[PDB]
Amino acid sequence: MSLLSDLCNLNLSESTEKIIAEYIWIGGSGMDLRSKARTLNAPVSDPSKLPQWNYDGSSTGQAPGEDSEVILYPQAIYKDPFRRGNNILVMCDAYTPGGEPIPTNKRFDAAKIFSHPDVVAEEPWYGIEQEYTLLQKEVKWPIGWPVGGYPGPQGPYYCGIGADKAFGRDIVDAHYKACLYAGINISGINGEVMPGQWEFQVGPSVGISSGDQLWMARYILERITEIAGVVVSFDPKPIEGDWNGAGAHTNYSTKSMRSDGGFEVIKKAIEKLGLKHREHIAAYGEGNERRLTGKHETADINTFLWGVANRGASIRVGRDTEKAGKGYFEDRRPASNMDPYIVTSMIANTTILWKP
Amino acid sequence: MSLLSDLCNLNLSESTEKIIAEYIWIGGSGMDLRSKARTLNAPVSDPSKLPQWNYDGSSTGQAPGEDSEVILYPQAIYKDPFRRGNNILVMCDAYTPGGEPIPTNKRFDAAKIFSHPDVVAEEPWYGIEQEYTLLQKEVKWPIGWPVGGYPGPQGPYYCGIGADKAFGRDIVDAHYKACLYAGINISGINGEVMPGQWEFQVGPSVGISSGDQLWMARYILERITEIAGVVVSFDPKPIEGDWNGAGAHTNYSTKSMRSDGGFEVIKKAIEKLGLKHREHIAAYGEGNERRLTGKHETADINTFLWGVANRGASIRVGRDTEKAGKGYFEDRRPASNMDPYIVTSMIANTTILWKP
Amino acid sequence: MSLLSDLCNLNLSESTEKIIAEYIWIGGSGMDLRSKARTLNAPVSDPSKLPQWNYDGSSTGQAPGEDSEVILYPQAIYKDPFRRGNNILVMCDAYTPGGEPIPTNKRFDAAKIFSHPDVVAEEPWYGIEQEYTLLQKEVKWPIGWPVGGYPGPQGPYYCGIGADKAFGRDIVDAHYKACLYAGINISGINGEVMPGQWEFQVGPSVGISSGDQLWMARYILERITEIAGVVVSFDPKPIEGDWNGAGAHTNYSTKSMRSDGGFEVIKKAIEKLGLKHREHIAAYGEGNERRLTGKHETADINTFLWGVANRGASIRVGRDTEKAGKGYFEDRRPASNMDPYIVTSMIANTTILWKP
Amino acid sequence: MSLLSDLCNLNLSESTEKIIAEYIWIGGSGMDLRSKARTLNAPVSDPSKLPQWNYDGSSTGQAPGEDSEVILYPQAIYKDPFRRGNNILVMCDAYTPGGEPIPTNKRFDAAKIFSHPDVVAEEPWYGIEQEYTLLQKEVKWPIGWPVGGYPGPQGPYYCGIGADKAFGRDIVDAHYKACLYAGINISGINGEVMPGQWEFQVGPSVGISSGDQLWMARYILERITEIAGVVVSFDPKPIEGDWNGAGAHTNYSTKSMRSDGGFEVIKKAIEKLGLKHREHIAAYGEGNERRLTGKHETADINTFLWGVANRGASIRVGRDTEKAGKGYFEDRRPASNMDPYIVTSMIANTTILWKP
Amino acid sequence: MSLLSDLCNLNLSESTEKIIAEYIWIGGSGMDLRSKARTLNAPVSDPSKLPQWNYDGSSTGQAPGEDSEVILYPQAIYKDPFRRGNNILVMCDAYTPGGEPIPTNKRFDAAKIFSHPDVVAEEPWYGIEQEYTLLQKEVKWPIGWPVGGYPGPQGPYYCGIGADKAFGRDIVDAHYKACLYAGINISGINGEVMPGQWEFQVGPSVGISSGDQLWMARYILERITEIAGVVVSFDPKPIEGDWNGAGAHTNYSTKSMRSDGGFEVIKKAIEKLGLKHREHIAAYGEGNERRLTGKHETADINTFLWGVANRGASIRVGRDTEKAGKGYFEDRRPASNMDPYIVTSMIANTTILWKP
Repeated sequence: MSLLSDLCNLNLSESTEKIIAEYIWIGGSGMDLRSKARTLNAPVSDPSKLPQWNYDGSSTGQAPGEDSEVILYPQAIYKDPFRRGNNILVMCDAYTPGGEPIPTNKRFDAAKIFSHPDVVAEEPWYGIEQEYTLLQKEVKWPIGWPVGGYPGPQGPYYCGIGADKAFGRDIVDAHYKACLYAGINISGINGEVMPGQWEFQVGPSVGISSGDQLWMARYILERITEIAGVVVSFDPKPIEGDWNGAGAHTNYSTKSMRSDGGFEVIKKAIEKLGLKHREHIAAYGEGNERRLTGKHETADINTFLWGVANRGASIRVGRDTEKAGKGYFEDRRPASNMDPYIVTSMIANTTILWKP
Repeated sequence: MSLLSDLCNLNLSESTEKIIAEYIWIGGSGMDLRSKARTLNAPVSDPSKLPQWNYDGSSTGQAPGEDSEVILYPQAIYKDPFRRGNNILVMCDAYTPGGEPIPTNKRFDAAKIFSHPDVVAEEPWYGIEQEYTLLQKEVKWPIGWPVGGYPGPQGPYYCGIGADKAFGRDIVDAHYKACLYAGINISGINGEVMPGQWEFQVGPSVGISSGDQLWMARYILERITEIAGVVVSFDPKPIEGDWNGAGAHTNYSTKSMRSDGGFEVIKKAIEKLGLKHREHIAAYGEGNERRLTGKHETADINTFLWGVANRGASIRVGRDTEKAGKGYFEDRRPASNMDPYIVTSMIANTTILWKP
Repeated sequence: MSLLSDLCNLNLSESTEKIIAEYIWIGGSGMDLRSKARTLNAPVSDPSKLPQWNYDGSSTGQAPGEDSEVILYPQAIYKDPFRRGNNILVMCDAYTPGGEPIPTNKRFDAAKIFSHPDVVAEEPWYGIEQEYTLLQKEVKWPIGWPVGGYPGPQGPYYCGIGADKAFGRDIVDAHYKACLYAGINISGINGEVMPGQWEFQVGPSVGISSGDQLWMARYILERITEIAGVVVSFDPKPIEGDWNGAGAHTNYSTKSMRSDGGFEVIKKAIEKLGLKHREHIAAYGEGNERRLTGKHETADINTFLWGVANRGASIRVGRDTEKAGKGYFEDRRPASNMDPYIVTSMIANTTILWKP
Repeated sequence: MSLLSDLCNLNLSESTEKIIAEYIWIGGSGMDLRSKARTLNAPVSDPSKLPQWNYDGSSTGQAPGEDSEVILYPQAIYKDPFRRGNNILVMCDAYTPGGEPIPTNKRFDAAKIFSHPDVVAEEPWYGIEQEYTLLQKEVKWPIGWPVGGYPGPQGPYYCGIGADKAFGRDIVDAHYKACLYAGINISGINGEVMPGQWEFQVGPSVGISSGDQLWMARYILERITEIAGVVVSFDPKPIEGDWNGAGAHTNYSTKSMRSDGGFEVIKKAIEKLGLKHREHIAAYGEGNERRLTGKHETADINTFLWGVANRGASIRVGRDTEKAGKGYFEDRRPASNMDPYIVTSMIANTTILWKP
Repeated sequence: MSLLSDLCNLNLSESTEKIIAEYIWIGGSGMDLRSKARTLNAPVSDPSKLPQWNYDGSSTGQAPGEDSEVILYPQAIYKDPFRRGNNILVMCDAYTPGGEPIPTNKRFDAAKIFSHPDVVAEEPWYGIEQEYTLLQKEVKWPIGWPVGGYPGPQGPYYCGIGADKAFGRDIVDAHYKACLYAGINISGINGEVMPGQWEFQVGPSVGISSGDQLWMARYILERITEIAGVVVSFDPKPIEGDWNGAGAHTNYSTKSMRSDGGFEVIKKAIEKLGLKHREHIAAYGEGNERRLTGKHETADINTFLWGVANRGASIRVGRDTEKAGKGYFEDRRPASNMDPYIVTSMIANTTILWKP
């Protein structure tokens, strides 16, 4: 189209020297994201030089009814894909005046854990595999499904090509381009054994940058999906039928594990993480009850078991690590609406800081 | 349109230096193709430097067993038409951990038979004439045909121009441009006697590059018709009533045939191929019995006829070849869903290595 | 639409040196045109340095059922408007193995008669005024025309501007641009009395080349209207009723007539044309029985007339020719589906060779 | 619908005794019909008492320039299916002012022929089998034909049954019941091989009654299909190609042919009919040339063939009729757009008055 | 609408005592029917009193080339549900001119078998159940069937109620009432597991009457669904996949089995049926092998299984029947496209005449 499309893609440095910095903060329910733009004066490149901002804490649902002002802090800056130029995107944190973070921040303790000398001397690496569903505008069925109906049986959809196999690859391709342009270290994408569903894998990020990049990628996906004209649901089981349930896996790797002869280290880490499976399964995301039932390459909710090749194992280890004696292992417990901060912090703490 | 079309065509070489590389492997049923992308780090030009992957063996219906990982070996690299820049497309063949090919690979034997000193001394040339149908998204009739109805009788459609003659020349022209840009040695296109059917002829490739290029061209066509929202079927008889049945032909040549007085060579090779007619029929296509019936310039399923201008002959030789004493002969047996690897290997073996 | 529009418009000179030469030959019924593309290795500029193709002579209906191969010879090369670059369009004439022109060739005798020393010493000039109707895709009424209805009385449409007067000036303007770009020596366009109808004038093309010019212009028009989405019919009476009938006229000129004392020469030529009239009126086109009736500025089938100003005269002379000699005369006998080769050949032959 | 039906079927006899009479006369073309109604004070039963009434002949193209008045002579009385009650349908003949028939009357001569003492003393019987095609309102395709296409080949369409096999049998049933009600001798109905073409047999009414009843049945049919919203065309070849046409089988038999052993009289009658085949065909109606070629169980216009059980013969005699030695025979040559008056009158003239 | 239906339900007997005879005969395929109508002069009740009539067998594809005439023999008189009054539907058998039956008759042999003194002295009754699917008119999916998809898994569809559970039950109910009215012994109806599939039990009629009534019920059903704009296919497996198909259960019981100690007699009859089951399967109908694979409550083609409460056996005997020691048994092996004449006559033959 050409209506309103000339003004949106208008060069910024031609006239003035002003950029705009959209502000992103975690919403009230813990999963929704909110954003509101604000002009700047000079193109900034240091996240510590940005000015703090605020929003109404009683409209979203993060503050009581006596004092709604919620001070925000800027954390990271990423290049704006939807308006290019020198515009930036920032990730912010919700705090109350007086320096106390809101109960629904989840990044204060994450940064506290990851500022420890041990973790900064170990620098763990995390790779997250996110799975999301694309739903229609109104009916709220996945796109491509007939209204009140279902497509053919699953199996000829995984990494499919052509029509009737991939529904809406434009959104995912645009997402890939935008995250490669912004600065997020994305790795690759593929289909999933459910039609409409997809998946993108975030690369080996260090520290809390994993959570930062995952959140920014979720924001980019939501904006691109809004541009297209559909909605995205991150819940673990979008459809209650007999289809794949969305989830997430977390690659784990520290310096000692991938240095030399790390098989014993990964093994001991498996027992360490299995010791406290209770709180870990309780703190990986609401809605995991309908995902982990015993079907569709999933384990059971109240059991812990690990293997080397079985796809039903809650935690598995790549056979390449066994070949070489060093590598990683896959944590297949987290659901598709998890908070990367808490999961990453719990894994790092239970692995490197806990002394039984 | 401008809905996300600006983001898809974004030059990634201006900001970053990384490229992406889609992976293509032969599916489970033998005809389906699957793809999933990844991000490399440097623009590669040697196929031997690429890293290997795997995929879910129990999702494509070729699971070796408990260990579902299916290692993939990159073979050839082609420039990406749908993303331009330094993006590439690669062709991969399936394998199992342990160095053995998957049962539905059919490329291991082809490579091991085309690495023979004799065949590399003779360097056969193959020209493949693939013909496909374009059929609608929903009712599965060919595009242009009325729903539950038929257009005028065949005859005014062959190489037709204008509306009511060519149904979707845009898609085929885009395919031709993309194949010429990628690196495939495509020769030309033309219509066939049916509304919707078409044809593209692949040029004189050498060795297993014939199968590589044919498979990559099929992938490119399928992606393009996915962009256009149309499904493509390669089966020999898309419509069973009266119309022309799709198939394929295989030009063949070696050094002796096109250099010396090779009329005797080509004729004796024709009897050689006629001696092994049984498994050659059995190994050209699933569903070929609906094509070869005795009508529409097709041979029968129980005879082997070769001549000079017999339109129904299973094999014919070029008249310029006979007049000049050197050239090629045309194999009209293969169907439209063939595997180029097996047909190429069988022809080469039966004509240069197999002896009475 | 931005779908598939990026791939179609690509600059192949950026990556390779290959071009695309599309072959055009006169079909079986005499009026249909057929095409199929190929890939030349290097750009060419001499029409005598091209390879010869063939096609299935039994599919079109132009060759017998024994040896369907139909050798084609390239004649002229024109720049491709629909893909630009170094791509070319070639005009080809059919034949049979053995060098014998097909019964429906009609260009062999044209070239033979125009290679005569007298003709090449006289260099006749022909200007052709072709008029065509644009029909809808399905109903087969003209465009901008109610189904089962009529727009209104004629008179406000001739050279009309604005809506309700010109139905599809976009297609004709595109045709004008493409013909000026290709190499055709087109002169001008205008509307015609009945709505939907149009007219373009090919102007002063010397020698046999007039047939090539007009045929390539027809091909360009038909491809352009295929792109638009409507069909075009060249029959003399597209719609039966009280409406203007389509046709054609042929300007004629030779060195003697446009030299000093040319009025006597043109009068002698008109008398000669009147003397040999039966085969002329039987060879100008199939469909004159509905055009030449006696109405709408048209002569009668059973008469021959000449004049300077009468609109119903079968032939006439331009006024400036009468005033100041030189000039030409307009042959108003040919219909709208004529073969230019035979018409120009007989006109030149009757003018310069036959004696009473 | 709910309204415009209560007062369209309202009963008038309950209030008064005024009836409605529709006067029917043939237009100038000779293939369509005209009708207009006139109130009568009291109900009538015999056509003799109905007074004559005039109509404008200028618009019908049957009147001289000065005096444009035409007089009608009521002939037959039939009841009205669209008004019920005592309302009547009456057939009329156009007469010049002065006691002479209109040139396009075609019934005065028939009445003179049939009123001859020998003709009435022979009591002829006539049976006609007319066929028609139901076609749409705008696109002029037959009902059920996919627009811009053709349905399946000949097959389950000749007197077929079921959805997608027989189109619009409700109109045929409506005609059958209405013509049984009105007073028209209808024998039976059955579909035709072309999808959308039907047929109804008119009973063995005697003399001028056969023509009168057939004209009235055609009037009722075209009124019914006007009500339904479908145009009916009785042309012998509504659709040209590989589909059957429409004809009439005028079965002839007088008192002698069904009383004694007329097995040797039927052949004499056939020969008498065939003595003047040329003008006999010429007196049948336009469109006869495109149907009689030999295919679709038809005969040849320029040859006279007679047989026993061959559909290729112009005249055919049933096996039971020839076995019994008495009965009738089938006259297949008359066209479906004939004038029944002329056909029956001239057949009677040939049979009883004309001599070899 | 109100019009075009008032005169489709008129009282023809009000004016004249003419009745309408609907002649019915099987086409050449053996799975569809044909219809023809004619006016009789007086109402009849005895089928033998109805005169013979002929149809053109060339289009039917079951007539000799020289003599296309085919003679019909009325068999059974059933009252009309679409015209009411005294109008009748009659089932007819096609006879060649000469006495010998049509090759595709299947009724003369059945009549000879059933007219044998032993068969009529045993007075068998047959119970036949048939199942069918209600397909759409353009896309060949069932009714209520989400296009481009499938409905929920097999759930509340077997004789279910409510919207979105039972589709198009109005057609089935109208068929039930119409078959009760016409004179066909129909027992009951219920839904089927596949959404849109139904069935109706035909009551225990005698011998040839069972086949005649089944044919007439199929005729009436297809007429009704033609009125409703829905096509009906009695295929053994209309849709391939994880959905149930359609079959035919024949309930056979003669005097001996129904009386006294019939358990041993029915067991002996079952063994007699199983002795030569190969031609039994061969003489039921095409498409049986797709339906008979083992799943969806059926036996295997190559294996003969019998039992009492096992649905996997080709023969099932009710618990009450065996408890009482007398009754019938169910033959699940017939296909949904069977010929009732052949099945009934063959069952009677193998029961009473054919010996081991």
